[PDB]
Amino acid sequence: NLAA
Amino acid sequence: PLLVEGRRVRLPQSAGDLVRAHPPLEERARLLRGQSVQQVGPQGLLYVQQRELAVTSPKDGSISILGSDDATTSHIVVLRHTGNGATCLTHCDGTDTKAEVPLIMNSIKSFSDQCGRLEVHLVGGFSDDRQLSQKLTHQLLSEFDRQEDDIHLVTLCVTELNDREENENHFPVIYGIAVNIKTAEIYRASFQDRGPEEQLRAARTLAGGPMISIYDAETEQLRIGPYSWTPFPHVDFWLHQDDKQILENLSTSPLAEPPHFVEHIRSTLMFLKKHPSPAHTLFSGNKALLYKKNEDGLWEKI
Repeated sequence: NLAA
Repeated sequence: PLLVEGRRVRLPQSAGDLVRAHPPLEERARLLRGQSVQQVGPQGLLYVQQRELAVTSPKDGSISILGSDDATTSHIVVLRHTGNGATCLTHCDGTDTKAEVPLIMNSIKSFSDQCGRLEVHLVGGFSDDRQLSQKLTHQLLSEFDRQEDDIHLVTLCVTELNDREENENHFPVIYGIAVNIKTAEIYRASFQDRGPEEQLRAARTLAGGPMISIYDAETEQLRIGPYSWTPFPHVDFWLHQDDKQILENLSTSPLAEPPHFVEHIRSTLMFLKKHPSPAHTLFSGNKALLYKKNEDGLWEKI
């Protein structure tokens, strides 16, 4: 998952 | 409001207790977890990325399957009006749930063709060290229950309900799900082909873009763009760190990612370095990158  | 077995859900409440208290929710969770992962092909597929939305109807001739993958702290939400079949799959990551659930409701409430009910499905996440999946389930159940329309919770396999452990390290059981639009059936799935413009659409979310709708059901087109973002801070610094320091700061779950996730980060960070501002460089005439489904069910550029 990508952390914005 | 949000309904379960015809009765309203009392909130706040954990999904584990909500599933234990209602047999049909536990029934769906036992079945979904026991499914062997399916390898969904590219035919008729519409892959949804993190922080993306896709809505369509069984009257579509192009798209027959929606799906998303790599959900570690995210929740892949599926909303569907039974009867007519309007289906919406989004990959909620929790950046702004208060404004994303109205996007989901509006994507379905436009299809009016009365008959059926609204069924919502919630899958993904695990028990992480940062309580991210727990906070995302809290927000999603509250935003749906604040709605006016009656929404019936059918699937709820999230967080504690979707968790496994190896070597005293926790990570999710279900990483991705596909939902077949003609038959309204959801199953575990993996996706080898993830549509066109993977690096362009992933860099948009890593740069801080909001949730968008990527499919227009009227013309059956894939519309990617135009996107504009601030140049990502310290691209060269993160492009030179090791794999360990990349997952700790650019990922919400350092130890729960699928393999080669660093390759996905390095490839995406590489894209942001070449394109600091893609406003008038990747979108000529400020028109979106249009795609349509091929005779063989593939995404071909128009």
